[PDB]
Amino acid sequence: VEYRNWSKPQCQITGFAPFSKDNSIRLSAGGDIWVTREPYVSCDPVKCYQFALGQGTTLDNKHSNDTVHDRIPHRTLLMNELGVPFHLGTRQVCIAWSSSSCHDGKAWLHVCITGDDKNATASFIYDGRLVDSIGSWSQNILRTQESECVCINGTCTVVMTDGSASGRADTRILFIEEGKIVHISPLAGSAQHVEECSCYPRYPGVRCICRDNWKGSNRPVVDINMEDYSIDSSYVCSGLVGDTPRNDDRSSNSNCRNPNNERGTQGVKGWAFDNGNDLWMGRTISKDLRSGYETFKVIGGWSTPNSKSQINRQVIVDSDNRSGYSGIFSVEGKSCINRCFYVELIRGRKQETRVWWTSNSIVVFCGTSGTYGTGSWPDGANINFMPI
Amino acid sequence: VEYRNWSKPQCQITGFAPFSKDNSIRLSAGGDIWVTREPYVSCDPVKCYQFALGQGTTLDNKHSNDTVHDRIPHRTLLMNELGVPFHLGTRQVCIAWSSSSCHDGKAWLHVCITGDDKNATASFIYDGRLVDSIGSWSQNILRTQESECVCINGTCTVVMTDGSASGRADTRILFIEEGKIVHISPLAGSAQHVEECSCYPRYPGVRCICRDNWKGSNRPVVDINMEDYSIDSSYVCSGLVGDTPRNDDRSSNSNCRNPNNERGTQGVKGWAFDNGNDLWMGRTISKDLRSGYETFKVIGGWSTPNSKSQINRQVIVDSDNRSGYSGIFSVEGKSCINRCFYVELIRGRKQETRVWWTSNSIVVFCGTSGTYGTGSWPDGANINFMPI
Amino acid sequence: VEYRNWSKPQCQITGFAPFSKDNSIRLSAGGDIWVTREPYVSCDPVKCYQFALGQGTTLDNKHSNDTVHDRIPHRTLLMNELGVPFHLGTRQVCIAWSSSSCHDGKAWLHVCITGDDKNATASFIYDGRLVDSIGSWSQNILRTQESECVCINGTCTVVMTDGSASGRADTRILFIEEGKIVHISPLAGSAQHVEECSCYPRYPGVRCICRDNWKGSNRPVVDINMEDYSIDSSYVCSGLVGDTPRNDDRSSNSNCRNPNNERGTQGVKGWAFDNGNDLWMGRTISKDLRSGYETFKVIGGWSTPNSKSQINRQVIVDSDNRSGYSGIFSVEGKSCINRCFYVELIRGRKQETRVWWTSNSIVVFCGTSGTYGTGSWPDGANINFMPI
Amino acid sequence: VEYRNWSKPQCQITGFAPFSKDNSIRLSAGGDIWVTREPYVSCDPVKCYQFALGQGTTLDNKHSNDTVHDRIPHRTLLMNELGVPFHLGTRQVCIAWSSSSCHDGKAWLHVCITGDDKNATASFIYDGRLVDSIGSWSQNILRTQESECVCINGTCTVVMTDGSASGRADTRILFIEEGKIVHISPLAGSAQHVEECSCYPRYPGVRCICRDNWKGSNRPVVDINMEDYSIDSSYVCSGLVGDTPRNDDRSSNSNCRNPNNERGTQGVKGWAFDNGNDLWMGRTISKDLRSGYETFKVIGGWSTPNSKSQINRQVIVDSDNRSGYSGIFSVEGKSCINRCFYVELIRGRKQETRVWWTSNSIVVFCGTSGTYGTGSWPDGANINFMPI
Ligand SMILES: *[C@@H]1O[C@H](CO[C@H]2O[C@@H](C)[C@@H](O)[C@@H](O)[C@@H]2O)[C@@H](O[C@@H]2O[C@H](CO)[C@@H](O[C@@H]3O[C@H](CO)[C@@H](O)[C@H](O[C@H]4O[C@H](CO)[C@@H](O[C@@H]5O[C@H](CO)[C@@H](O[C@H]6O[C@H](CO)[C@H](OS(=O)(=O)O)[C@H](O)[C@H]6NC(C)=O)[C@H](O)[C@H]5NC(C)=O)[C@H](O)[C@@H]4O)[C@@H]3O)[C@H](O)[C@H]2NC(C)=O)[C@H](O)[C@H]1NC(C)=O
Ligand SMILES: *[C@@H]1O[C@H](CO)[C@@H](O[C@@H]2O[C@H](CO)[C@@H](O[C@@H]3O[C@H](CO[C@H]4O[C@H](CO)[C@@H](O)[C@H](O)[C@@H]4O)[C@@H](O)[C@H](O[C@H]4O[C@H](CO)[C@@H](O)[C@H](O)[C@@H]4O[C@H]4O[C@H](CO)[C@@H](O)[C@H](O)[C@@H]4O)[C@@H]3O)[C@H](O)[C@H]2NC(C)=O)[C@H](O)[C@H]1NC(C)=O
Ligand SMILES: *[C@@H]1O[C@H](CO)[C@@H](O[C@@H]2O[C@H](CO)[C@@H](O[C@@H]3O[C@H](CO[C@H]4O[C@H](CO)[C@@H](O)[C@H](O)[C@@H]4O)[C@@H](O)[C@H](O[C@H]4O[C@H](CO)[C@@H](O)[C@H](O)[C@@H]4O[C@H]4O[C@H](CO)[C@@H](O)[C@H](O)[C@@H]4O)[C@@H]3O)[C@H](O)[C@H]2NC(C)=O)[C@H](O)[C@H]1NC(C)=O
Ligand SMILES: *[C@@H]1O[C@H](CO)[C@@H](O[C@@H]2O[C@H](CO)[C@@H](O[C@@H]3O[C@H](CO[C@H]4O[C@H](CO)[C@@H](O)[C@H](O)[C@@H]4O)[C@@H](O)[C@H](O[C@H]4O[C@H](CO)[C@@H](O)[C@H](O)[C@@H]4O[C@H]4O[C@H](CO)[C@@H](O)[C@H](O)[C@@H]4O)[C@@H]3O)[C@H](O)[C@H]2NC(C)=O)[C@H](O)[C@H]1NC(C)=O
Ligand SMILES: *[C@@H]1O[C@H](CO)[C@@H](O[C@@H]2O[C@H](CO)[C@@H](O[C@@H]3O[C@H](CO[C@H]4O[C@H](CO)[C@@H](O)[C@H](O)[C@@H]4O)[C@@H](O)[C@H](O[C@H]4O[C@H](CO)[C@@H](O)[C@H](O)[C@@H]4O[C@H]4O[C@H](CO)[C@@H](O)[C@H](O)[C@@H]4O)[C@@H]3O)[C@H](O)[C@H]2NC(C)=O)[C@H](O)[C@H]1NC(C)=O
Ligand SMILES: CC(=O)N[C@H]1[C@H]([C@H](O)[C@H](O)CO)O[C@@](O)(C(=O)O)C[C@@H]1O
Ligand SMILES: CC(=O)N[C@H]1[C@H]([C@H](O)[C@H](O)CO)O[C@@](O)(C(=O)O)C[C@@H]1O
Ligand SMILES: CC(=O)N[C@H]1[C@H]([C@H](O)[C@H](O)CO)O[C@@](O)(C(=O)O)C[C@@H]1O
Ligand SMILES: CC(=O)N[C@H]1[C@H]([C@H](O)[C@H](O)CO)O[C@@](O)(C(=O)O)C[C@@H]1O
Ligand SMILES: *[C@@H]1O[C@H](CO)[C@@H](O)[C@H](O)[C@H]1NC(C)=O
Ligand SMILES: *[C@@H]1O[C@H](CO)[C@@H](O)[C@H](O)[C@H]1NC(C)=O
Ligand SMILES: [Ca+2]
Ligand SMILES: [Ca+2]
Ligand SMILES: [Ca+2]
Ligand SMILES: [Ca+2]
Repeated sequence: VEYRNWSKPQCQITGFAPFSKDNSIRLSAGGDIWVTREPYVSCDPVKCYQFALGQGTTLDNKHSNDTVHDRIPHRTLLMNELGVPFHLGTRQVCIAWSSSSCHDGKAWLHVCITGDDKNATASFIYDGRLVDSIGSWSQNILRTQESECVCINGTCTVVMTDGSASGRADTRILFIEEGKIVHISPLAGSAQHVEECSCYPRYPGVRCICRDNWKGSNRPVVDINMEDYSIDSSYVCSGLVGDTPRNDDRSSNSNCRNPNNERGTQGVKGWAFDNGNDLWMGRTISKDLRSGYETFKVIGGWSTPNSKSQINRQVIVDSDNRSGYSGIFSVEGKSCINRCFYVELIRGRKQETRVWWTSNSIVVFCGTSGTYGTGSWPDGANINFMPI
Repeated sequence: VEYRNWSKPQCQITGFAPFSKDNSIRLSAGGDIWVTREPYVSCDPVKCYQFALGQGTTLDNKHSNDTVHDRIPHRTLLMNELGVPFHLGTRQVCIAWSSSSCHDGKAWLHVCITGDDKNATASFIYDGRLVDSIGSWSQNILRTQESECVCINGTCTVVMTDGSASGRADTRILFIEEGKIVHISPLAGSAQHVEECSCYPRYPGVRCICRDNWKGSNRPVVDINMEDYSIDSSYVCSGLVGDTPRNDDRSSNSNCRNPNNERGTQGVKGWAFDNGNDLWMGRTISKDLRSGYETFKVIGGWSTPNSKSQINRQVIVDSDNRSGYSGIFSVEGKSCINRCFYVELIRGRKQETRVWWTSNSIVVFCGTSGTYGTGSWPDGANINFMPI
Repeated sequence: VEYRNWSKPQCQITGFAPFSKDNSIRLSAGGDIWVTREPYVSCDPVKCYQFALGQGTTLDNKHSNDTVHDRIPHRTLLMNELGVPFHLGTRQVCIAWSSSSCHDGKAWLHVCITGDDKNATASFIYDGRLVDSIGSWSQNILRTQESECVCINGTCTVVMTDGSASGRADTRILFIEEGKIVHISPLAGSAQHVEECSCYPRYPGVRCICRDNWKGSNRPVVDINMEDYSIDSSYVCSGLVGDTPRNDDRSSNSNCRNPNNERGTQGVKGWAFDNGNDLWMGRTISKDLRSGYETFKVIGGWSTPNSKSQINRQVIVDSDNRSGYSGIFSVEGKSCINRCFYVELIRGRKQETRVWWTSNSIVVFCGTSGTYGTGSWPDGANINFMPI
Repeated sequence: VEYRNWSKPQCQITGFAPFSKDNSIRLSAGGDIWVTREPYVSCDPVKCYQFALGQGTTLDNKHSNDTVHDRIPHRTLLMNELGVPFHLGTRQVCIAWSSSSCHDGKAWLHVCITGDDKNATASFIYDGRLVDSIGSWSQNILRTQESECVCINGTCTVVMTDGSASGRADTRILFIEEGKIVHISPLAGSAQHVEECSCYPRYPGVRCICRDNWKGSNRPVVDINMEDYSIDSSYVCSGLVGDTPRNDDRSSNSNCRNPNNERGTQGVKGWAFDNGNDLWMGRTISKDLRSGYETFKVIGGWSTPNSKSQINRQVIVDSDNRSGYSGIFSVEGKSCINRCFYVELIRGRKQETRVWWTSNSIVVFCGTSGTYGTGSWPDGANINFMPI
C-alpha cells in the first residue's frame, strides 16, 4: 500500500453526470433512519463512502424534536458506503458537531470536533487510534471543512477556524502526518473570513473554495503549498458569484482580491474549481434562500476580474425544491483525476413547519467528458406523509 | 485477476432446478422492505447478486402510493447477495429507472439511466468510479436491458434503444472497455423493434432475445460479433412464441425473419436460448396477462420456421398466480457454462386494487443436467394482510 | 486451501459447556425476526454458522398464522454467523423445506429440497453454483438430515429417504464431490426406518444416529464406508433410549439390532455419539412430549445390549420448558476433533394456543474436558407478551 | 500474524480527548436496540470493538420489564465495531452474565460465565471454538472482570472471584494459552476483596485496579508476574480514592496497604493507572450515587500514602447526569501504548421510575499528549420520551 500523491492531470470535463442519491427522508417515513445534516462524501482508493453528522436520534423518534441546532454532545460522525442510507447499523466513527475525513492511501484520517463552544477539542483519529488533539485557540467555536481534507505523499491538510461568525476570525491550516499534527500555518493573503472549505488536490498543492460569512457573496480561495506550508488566499474572480445571500447576476461583482461587500453576511458551504482560466461551479438557484441548485462553466471565471460569460449550465435540483450545503470530492481515475460534488437537500424546520425535526438527504454527481441530458433530482419526501 | 472470456461449452441441460426465492412481499407486511420492480440477478466469478430498480421508498411507508409509474428521479439500482432481501441496509449503486450491470472478471459495470424522458443521460460506472456518459439520441426515453450485460475479454456490450415504444425506434449496441464507451453499432438485420434484451455469452459472440413492442408476439434475436462489432438480428423460429400478448399455440406463427404481426403491440421482457436446433424458453402461462410462468424445450425451435414440438415442460408459477419480467444469467461452471433465469412476480396495482403500491418479489431457477420433479413457487403474499 | 479429512482423535470429554443461544423468540416481540423451525449449526474451518428453514415471514407479520405446516413453497434455508439472529438482512441460501449443509474445507455444500410432496427435487448447490439435482425416487416426500452432512477428502455424504413416514421407506446415502452426485448407495444392515440423521466424522467413516419413525424408541445407527460406499446399520445398544415417545427407563429396551417396538411410531430428530464402549447422548426429559432436554454418558451404552448405567448427566433445558429437534456438529480442534450439539426450543402452536404461529429459538453446547456446573437455559419468551 | 507482547513505553499523556459515544438509549425510542449493561470495549490490532452483556431483549419489547437483575440465562455477550450500536443484527458471541474478552495478536479470547449462582461454569472460547471450561470453586457466583483481559506473548490472564460479595471471597488469576487454562494462581499480598478488575499491560506484567466490595472505598491493585505467575496486591495510595460510596476528599484516606474502612461495602467497577509516582484516574462525581464522572492526575497518587494533590481534572459527564461502570483499555500506538477508558451511562430502574427497564449507553475517551478543552457528554435520552 502506498501513499496517494495525486499527480495526474485534472480530467477535462464537459459537465456532470448523475452518480448517487440515498433517499434518506422518503425512507424515514417507513424505516429507522438517522437524523443528520452537513453530509459529505469522501473516497478511499477502491470505493466511495458517504458521511454526515447525526443528531444522535432517528427521525421517527421523539428525540428528533428541535434538531435545528447545530451543536449538541450527541452528534457523531456517521460513515457508510456511498448509497447505503444511515440505518441503525451504521457506524458512529467519532463524537463531532464539525468534521473532515480523508484517506491518505494507507488509512482514514477523521478530525472530529465536540465540546463546549467556548472550549472545544478537536480529535485526530487515524487508522482507528486517537493520535492527537488540539483545543480551541480563540475560544469561539473551533470549526472545520464539513467535507473532505486531502493528503499528498503522507501529509493531510485541513483548514479550521475559531473566532467570530460575522466578524474577524482566526484561521489556521494544519498539516498532519499519520494523525499527528506536524505544522500549523496561519492564513495569509487577502481572504477576510474563511469557513467551511471545499478543498481539492491540485498537485503539488491543494486549493480550497470556502465560505465568507462576514463581508462576501463571492467565495474565498485558500492556496496551500504542501512543500513550504505557505498559505495564500484571494476570492474567485467570477462576477457570477456562488454564495447565498448573493445580489443577482446583474448587480454582482468580484475583483479576485477583496470581499465584494454585496450581501456579505451569512452564507452556505459551496465549491468551485478551476479549469485553465475557466471556472466550474455550483450555487443555489435562489439568491436568498437555499433552494434549487445549478452548475455551470464561467468562461474566464478563474482569471478575469468579474467575468460573467456562462455556458454548459445544468439544473441539478429545480428551484422549487430545497438544497443546502455542497462540496467537492476527487476520485483518482485511470489517466486523470476527476472532480465530483454532493448537494445536501435539507428538510424540516425552520423552513417547513409541519414537522419538528430538521434532516437532509443527498444527491451526488460526478464530472464527465461524455454527453448528458437534463433532469432535476430533489429530495422527494412529501412533507405531509412524514412523522412530525 | 483476469478477464472473463466465457469460452466453455454451454452445459447440456435436462431442464431447470429451484435456485432462490427472496420473498420480499410476504416480509414487507412485517419488516421495512424496499418497493421495487424490473429485478434481475447477475453474477461475479465467486458469487451471485440480485438487483432491482427501487422506487425510493419501503412498502409500509406512505410514499409507496402510486408506485405503478416506471420513471421518477428517486429510483435507484439496489444490489445485494442473491437471497438477502432489500432491507434498509441495501446499497443504492446509482440513480436509474433503467439499468444493466455485468462483471468482466475484474470489476462490476453498471449502466444506469435517469433523467427526463425527452433528454435522459446514461452513466457508465465501472469499479466504483463514473467513467463515461451518453445523452439521449432520439429524445424519447433512452432505455436498456433490465438484466445483465455480458463482457468477453475486457469488452462489455449492452444494447440500448431510444425512440417510439410502439413504432420505429433507434437501437444501438455499445461496446465498452473499463467503463469507457469504445464503439457504438446500430442495429442491423431484420428485427423491427428491440426493447429489454436478455443477452448471454455464446463465445465468441453474445446473443440476445428481446422484446418487440410494436409488431410481434415472436421475440427478436440480436447477434453481436465481438470482433467486428457487427450486429445481425432475426426472430426466434419457434412457432410456440414467447411474448405476452400472444395468440395461442394453435394460431401462432413465426418465420424466423419478420414480426409475426399476431398481437404485436406491447410485450414483456423475456428470455430463450438455443441448444443445437432446439430452443429452451419460458413465457407467461396466460397469453393475455402476466400470470403463471412455464419453461420448455421446442424441438427444432431454433432452426425450423414455425417448429411447435414441445417437450420437458415445467410449471414454475402456476397460472393462478402473478409473474412478470424474466431474464437470463450465465454462471461459469467447472467444465461448461450454465444458463439460469429469474422470474419477477409483481404484486399490487394495477391488477390488484386493495393496495396502492406496486412491487415485485423474485424466484430463480438454474439449468441442471440431473433430475427434478414438479412444483409451483409463487410470490405468496396474501393481499388482504398487506399494508395498503 | 485443502480438503478437510478429519483424521484426529475424538477429544475426550467430561460433559458439555454452554456455547451459544440466539434468543430469537424474546427478540421477535420487539424486532423483525424470521419465523423458523428445523435449525442446525454447521461450521466451516474458521467459524461457525447457524442455519434454519424459514417460513418466508417474520413473526410480527400476519403471514405467520398457521406456520405449523412443515412444507410450503416459501420456506428457504437461512444462514448466519452463530449468534447473530435471523433478522431481515439474513441470506436465504436456497429454496427448501428440508436441508443439509456442510463445508468440505474449500466451499459450502447445501442440499435443499422443495417441491411437491409427491414429486420433490433436491438441488445440490456447491460454492454458490447449482451443480446437480435429483427427483423423488419413491414419490413420497424426499427428505434429509436437517443438520450437517460431513465431507472427508473431497467427498461429502448425505443420507436422504423417500417413502412412508410410518411404514417401510426407501433410504439412499449419496456421495457427492464438488456438488456433483458421484455414487448413491441404498441402506443396508438392520435399521427399519431412517429419518433425520445426525451424522459425524469418525475417520475413515462417518456415523449417523437417526430417527426411527415407524417401530422404534431406540435410534438407528447408519455406518458409511467412505472408501467402498458400503452402508451398514444397527440400533444404539443403550437400554436408556433416546427417541420421544419412549417407554421410561424402567421398561425400555434395545438389543443393538432391531427396533425395540416400544412406542415406535413418531419421533424427533436426535443425536448420540460413541466413546469407546460408552455413549454420550441427549434426549428430551419427557418421554411423551418434546419438553426439557438432558445429556449423559451411558457406561457400556455403545456396546452392551441394554446397558443402562448412566453417569455425568446435565440438564440443558428443565422439564418445564419446551425443547425440540437436536443434532450434532463437529469442530476440528488443535489436537482432537470435538463434538457439539444444538437443541431447538420450539414455541407456538400446537402446544401453546395463545398465538397462531410456530417458531423456535436455539441454545448450543460444546463438549469440554474441563469442569462445569449446573443451569437450565430455555427459550425465555413469555407467551403473554408475544404478538399473536 | 504474531503475538502481541506489548513492550513499548506507556505514552505520556496530558489528559483525555473524546473518542466515541454510541447513543443506544436515544436511539431505542425509535429503533430496535438491545437492552444491555456492563459494557466494555476491547481492541484487536487493527480496530476496536465495543462489548456488553445483553438482557436477551430489545428495549421497546415487553420482555425488557425488570431487567434490573444481573443474572438470567438469556444474557449473552454482544460484540460490534466501536460505534455501531447494538441493533438486531449484532452477534451474541457466547452465553454470559459476566465476561472478559481480549485479543492476543492472533485471535480473540472470550471467557463467558453463565449458570446457577451456586454452580456456574465459565467457558473459554478461543478463535471461535470452545477450548476449556471451569466450574465454580466456592459455589457462590463465579464472576470476572467485565472489561478486557490482557495477553503478552501468547498467554492471556484473567482474574475471577467466587465467594461472598461483602465478606471474604476466593480470587484466582488464570493464565491461558490459546483458550486452554495453563496455570491458576491464588491471590496474594494485601487486598481484602477483589471484584471487577480493570487490567492493563505494563510490560512484563499486567496491573489491575479492582473493586473492593467489602471494606474499602480505596481500590485494590493486583500485580501479575507473567513469568513466575506470582500475584502481589495492595491498594492505590491516592488519598483521593475512587470507589463509590466513598467519604469525600476532606475525610478520605488510603495507606497503600489495607482497605481504608471508609464506606467500604458496595462499590462500582472503576480504573486508574500509574505514571511514575503519579496516578491518572476517574471516579463518579457523586460520592454516594453513580452520577457524573471526572478524571484527574494525583501528584504522588501512585507512591505516597495519602497524596491528595490533584491537577488536570476534566468533567466527562456532569454531576447532574448518570454514569456507571468504567474500565480501561490499551491501544498499541506507533511508539508508545496508550490508555483509554469507557464510562457506562446507565438509565432506567431503580433510580428512574417512569420506565420498567434498565439499560446503559456508552461514551469513551482516549489519552492524548496534545491539548483539549471542556465539555460534558451524557447519555442524552429524555426519560419522558422512552417506551416504558
Ligand atoms: C412490569 O412488571 C410488573 C410486575 O411484573 C410481574 O407482573 C405480572 C404481570 C407477571 O405476570 C409477570 O409477567 C411480571 O413480570 C407489573 O406490575 C404489576 O401489574 C399488574 C397489572 O398488570 C398489577 O395488578 C395485579 O395484577 C395481577 C396480574 O396482572 C393480578 O393477579 C392482581 O390481582 C388479583 O387479585 C385481585 C384481588 O382483589 C383480583 O381483583 C378482583 O377484582 C375486584 C376489584 O373490584 C375484586 O373485588 C371487588 O369485586 C366486586 C366488583 O367486581 C365487588 O365490588 S363491590 O365492592 O361490591 O362494588 C367486591 O365487593 C369488590 N371487593 C371488595 C370491596 O373487596 C374481586 O373480588 C377480585 N376478584 C377475585 C377473584 O378476587 C384480581 O382479579 C386478581 O386475581 C392485580 O390485578 C400488579 O400488582 C403489578 N405489580 C407490581 C409489583 O407493580 C407492571 O405492570 C409491568 N408493566 C409494565 C408496563 O412494565
Ligand atoms: C438536453 O440536455 C443538454 C445537456 O443538459 C442541454 O444542453 C445544454 O443546454 C444549456 C441551456 O441552454 C446550455 O447552457 C447555456 O449555454 C449558453 C451559452 O451557449 C450559447 O452561446 C454560446 C456563445 O455565447 C454558443 O457557443 C453556444 O453554441 C450557445 O449558442 C448560456 O448563455 C446559458 O446561460 C444563460 O441561460 C441560462 C438558462 O439556460 C440562464 O439561467 C443564465 O443566467 C444565462 O442567461 C443570461 O445570459 C443570456 C445571454 O447570454 C440572457 O439571454 C439571459 O437573460 C441572462 O442574462 C446556458 O449556460 C448548455 O451549454 C447545453 N450543454 C451542452 C453540452 O450542449 C439541452 O438543452 C437539453 N435539451 C432539452 C430539450 O432538454
Ligand atoms: C414429476 O416431475 C417430472 C419432471 O417435472 C415430470 O416429467 C415431465 O412431465 C412433463 C409433462 O408431461 C413432460 O413434458 C411434456 O412432454 C410432452 C412430450 O413428451 C411425450 O411425447 C414424446 C414424443 O412426442 C415422447 O418422447 C415422450 O416420451 C412423451 O411421451 C409434451 O407433449 C408436453 O406438452 C404438451 O402437454 C403440456 C402439458 O403437459 C401442454 O401444456 C403443452 O401445450 C403440450 O400440449 C399440446 O400438445 C399435446 C400433444 O403433443 C396435445 O395433447 C395438447 O392438447 C396440446 O396441443 C410436455 O412438454 C416432461 O418432458 C417431463 N420431464 C421429464 C424429464 O420427464 C413428471 O410428469 C412429474 N410427475 C408428477 C406426477 O408430478
Ligand atoms: C454442580 O455441577 C456439577 C456438574 O453439573 C454436578 O455434578 C454432576 O452431578 C450429576 C447429578 O448427580 C452427576 O450425574 C449422576 O451420576 C450418577 C452416577 O454417579 C454416582 O455413582 C457412580 C457409580 O454408580 C460413582 O462413581 C459416582 O461417584 C457417583 O456416586 C447417576 O446415577 C445419576 O443418574 C441418576 O440420577 C439422575 C438424577 O441425578 C436421574 O435422572 C437418572 O435417571 C439416574 O437415576 C436412576 O438411577 C439411580 C441409581 O443409579 C436411582 O437412584 C434413580 O431412582 C434412577 O433409577 C447422574 O448421572 C454427574 O456425574 C456430576 N458430574 C460430575 C462431573 O461430577 C453437581 O451435582 C452440581 N451441584 C449442584 C449443587 O448444583
Ligand atoms: C478549557 O479547557 C481546559 C482543559 O480542560 C481547562 O484547563 C484545565 O482546567 C482544570 C480546572 O481548573 C485544571 O485542573 C485543576 O488543576 C488545579 C491545579 O492547578 C493549579 O495549581 C497548580 C499548583 O497547585 C499550578 O501549577 C497550576 O498552574 C494551577 O494554578 C487543581 O487544584 C484543580 O482541582 C481543584 O479544583 C477542582 C475544580 O476545578 C475541584 O473539583 C478539585 O476538588 C480541586 O479542589 C480542591 O483543591 C483546591 C485547592 O487545591 C481547593 O480550592 C478546593 O476547595 C478543593 O479543596 C483542578 O485539577 C486543569 O489542569 C486544566 N488543564 C490544563 C491542561 O490546563 C480550562 O480551564 C478550560 N477553560 C474554560 C473556560 O472552559
Ligand atoms: C460548527 C457550526 O455550528 N457550524 C454551523 C455553521 C456556522 O453556523 C456558520 O459557519 C457560521 O459560523 O453553519 C450552519 O449554521 C449553517 O450554515 O447552516 C451549519 C453548521 O452546523
Ligand atoms: C424505461 C421504461 O419506462 N421502461 C418500462 C418498459 C417500457 O414501457 C416498454 O419497454 C415500452 O417501451 O416496460 C414497462 O412499462 C412494462 O412493460 O411493464 C416497465 C419498464 O419500466
Ligand atoms: C420434510 C418434512 O415434512 N419433515 C418433517 C418431519 C417428518 O414429518 C417426519 O420425519 C415424518 O416423516 O418431522 C416433523 O414433522 C416433526 O417431527 O416435527 C418436522 C419436519 O418438517
Ligand atoms: C456477576 C454479577 O452479578 N455481577 C454484578 C456485580 C456484583 O453484584 C457485585 O460485584 C457484588 O459482588 O455488581 C453489580 O451488581 C453492580 O454493581 O451493579 C452488577 C454486576 O452484574
Ligand atoms: C480463456 O481463459 C482461460 C482462463 O484464463 C484461458 O486458459 C483460456 O486459454 C482462454 N481461452 C480463450 C479462447 O481466450
Ligand atoms: C515485541 O514484538 C516486536 C514485534 O514482533 C518485536 O520486534 C520485539 O523485539 C518484541 N520484544 C520483546 C521484548 O518481546
Ligand atoms: Ca456570505
Ligand atoms: Ca409484442
Ligand atoms: Ca419412534
Ligand atoms: Ca467499596
